[PDB]
Amino acid sequence: MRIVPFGAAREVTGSAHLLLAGGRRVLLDCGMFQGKEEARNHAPFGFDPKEVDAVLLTHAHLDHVGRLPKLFREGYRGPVYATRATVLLMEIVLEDALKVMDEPFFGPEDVEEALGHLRPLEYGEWLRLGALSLAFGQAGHLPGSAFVVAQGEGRTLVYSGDLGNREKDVLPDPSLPPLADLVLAEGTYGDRPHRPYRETVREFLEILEKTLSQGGKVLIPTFAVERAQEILYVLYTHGHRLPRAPIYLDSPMAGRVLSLYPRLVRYFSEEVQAHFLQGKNPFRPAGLEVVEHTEASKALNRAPGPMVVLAGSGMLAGGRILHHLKHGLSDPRNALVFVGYQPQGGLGAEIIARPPAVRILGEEVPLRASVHTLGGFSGHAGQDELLDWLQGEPRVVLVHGEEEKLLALGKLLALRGQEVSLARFGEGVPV
Ligand SMILES: [Zn+2]
Ligand SMILES: [Zn+2]
Repeated sequence: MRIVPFGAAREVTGSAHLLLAGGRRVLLDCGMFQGKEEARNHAPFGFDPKEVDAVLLTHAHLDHVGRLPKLFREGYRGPVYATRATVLLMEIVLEDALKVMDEPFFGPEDVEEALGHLRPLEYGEWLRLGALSLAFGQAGHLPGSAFVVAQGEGRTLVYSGDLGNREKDVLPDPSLPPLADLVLAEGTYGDRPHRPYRETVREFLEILEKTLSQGGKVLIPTFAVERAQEILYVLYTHGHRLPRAPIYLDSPMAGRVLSLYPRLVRYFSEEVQAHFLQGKNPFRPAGLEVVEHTEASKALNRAPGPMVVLAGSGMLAGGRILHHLKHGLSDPRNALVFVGYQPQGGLGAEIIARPPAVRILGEEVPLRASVHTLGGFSGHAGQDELLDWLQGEPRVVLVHGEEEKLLALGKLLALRGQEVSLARFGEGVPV
């Protein structure tokens, strides 16, 4: 048995790993490269799509499913297994990617082909392919997210997919993995733990109370698949102590994802499921408003507070959020709250450095609004959580993280007596 990394090697996007065992070839994830690596989506996979026997998707994020249409475009016509939640979320994710994408590397017929081959596989259900047995484990990273357990030829491999941050409340705690001969694992935050969730939420509420009370606007850059909804969950469960104010989910996609949530109740934490059992949707705080078009979105730029505004892009690469910032950062009564990681060198990092001004949409904008970075809202396991999840596993191969961060985690693993390496693109690892 062997596993070949075809993405996320010393980087966080492009996840796709080819499992070769028992005359079978199983692709684990098929994600697109994003940001600076975007162009790579137009390059070859590095393997023959037509020779793949099956595909398993750990979750619906674009960096895990974004190249699937390309796989079918290149001839693949086999099944694609994923939890029902992932299957449903995927359709929204792929259709959106198809419409907003700059230089397309796949067309509508490819998306249609990909969606038509999806087959539901839930946690603990075993897939039998040749002499290979595969099953999903609870990853607690997104509704329907999982890690993969593959057993065959007397060997056991575990692919972590992305692991969640157990301190949070919306998703179930990730399950521990079985003892394995090899574990292919993400190390996104291999260098450090996150700030505790509880205190992060208290701080979040204090920022909203002060800002809304003084008539200002709380601006929140956010991604649309689960982070935006988690903030809505916090607002629903704790809004009672906040001043009355409209909450604008200024993201059609986040709106579409939210409408799907009631159908995905069984995929959330027990706490969330208990709320739904009481009859009310915990993801819809009072005053919620989903903003569908540009006209109303722009209007928010000049409308006075108090108001809470959630918008993408989550890492400020573009989107409605940029217009909100352009018009909101110069007012000291406003507050900018980051609830998701901002990579070095991006606009977010630039703002976090707190310079006197920042250039947005071709204009120098004075930075007067307060700025807060709440890393405790991270949806990835922190270094401490990563170490706990990997405890007792003899061999680990790291992927999905910046080299320096994987190295930091790897150092600790080796010191703990666990064999560890940083996966190299296209280089097979024996299990
Ligand atoms: Zn990922
Ligand atoms: Zn993810």
